[PDB]
Formats: sequence, structure tokens, C-alpha cells
Amino acid sequence: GAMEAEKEFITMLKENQVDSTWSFSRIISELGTRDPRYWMVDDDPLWKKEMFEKYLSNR
Repeated sequence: GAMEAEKEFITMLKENQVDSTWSFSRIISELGTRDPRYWMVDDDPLWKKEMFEKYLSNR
């Protein structure tokens, strides 16, 4: 579910210094290596990208 995974995913997004000036390419390229949290939660690229739209709108 999108509980533990989402929570950490939001935190890693701040810690990876992600903001509006990012593509979901930079996520796969930088967040896929900086810390394996992007892999801890299984890769749903549509949810990762949906929630990324949340991280850009709400953050």
C-alpha cells in the first residue's frame, strides 16, 4: 500500500532536493541511485509519477 513507501518517498524527494525544476527522468536517474528507497517501494512508474505531480503541486 501507499503508506510506509509513500512516507519515505516524500522524504527522499526532499532529501534528493527535488522540486518543480525536475523531470521524472531525474527521478529515475538520481533517485534510483542516491538511496535505494526508490527500489524499496516497487516501481510503479504511474504512481511514482502521479505522486510526483502531487510533489510538484503540494510537495
